[PDB]
Amino acid sequence: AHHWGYGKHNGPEHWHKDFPIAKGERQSPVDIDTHTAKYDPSLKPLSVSYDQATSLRILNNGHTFNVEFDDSQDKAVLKGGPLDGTYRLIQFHFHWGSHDGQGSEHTVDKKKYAAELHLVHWNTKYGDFGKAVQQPDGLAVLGIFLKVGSANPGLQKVVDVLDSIKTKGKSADFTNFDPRGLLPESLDYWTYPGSLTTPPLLECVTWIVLKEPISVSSEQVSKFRKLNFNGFGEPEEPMVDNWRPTQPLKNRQIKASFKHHHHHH
Ligand SMILES: [Zn+2]
Repeated sequence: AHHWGYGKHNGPEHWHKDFPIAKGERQSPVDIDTHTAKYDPSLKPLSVSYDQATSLRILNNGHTFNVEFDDSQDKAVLKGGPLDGTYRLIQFHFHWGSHDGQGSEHTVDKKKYAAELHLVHWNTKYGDFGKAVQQPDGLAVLGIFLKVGSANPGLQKVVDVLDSIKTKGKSADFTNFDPRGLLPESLDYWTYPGSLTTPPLLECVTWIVLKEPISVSSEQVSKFRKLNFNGFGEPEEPMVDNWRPTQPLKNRQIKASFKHHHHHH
């Protein structure tokens, strides 16, 4: 069984014992130092085509909630940017804090956001997600920060169903959710090679982290915190602070698709 979680006894500092790649050379998340994450003019615009996305289900898996998609065809796909080929959307999930001052996995010049959205996509050349996660170019994860402010209409359908999946293992039908409602205006981004941010921590991810956050109301993020890590019939453990701290960049380069205000050129 899995021991790992986010507590003091089983959290990120313990993960390397079962998953020694936790101390690897390409671990995520990372701090994005915007001065050293240089503009790369060879980076193409991202193509996020979600108009035909087909959501299926929403699930509390004991460490986040996932919205799952039908990935049997090239409907919802990510391409362009740093990517070679076509990556199919399989699910999205969030990381959030116990309070509005923390929650994101990536940081920008050490700044944390209240939450972070991960849209997970796999490379169609590999046939399915399980095959893709075994390869360095297998996954592309689009990371989007959530900044507390005005309520986000694009998030409300998700928040409204969370009361039906309060405990680990619970799921609910969740059709016709349009993930276009979770995208900011700008598709400017940073990109680097990294890992899954939960066990098994495989170094199979091209990370694409958007510059522009999307909004979330304080009330909306509070509803994330009403979920529980525990299963039905166990003492309640609120699902909060389900984020891994930032990991050493080591020899990697973060590239920017745009000129940041910290770049003279
Ligand atoms: Zn994640």
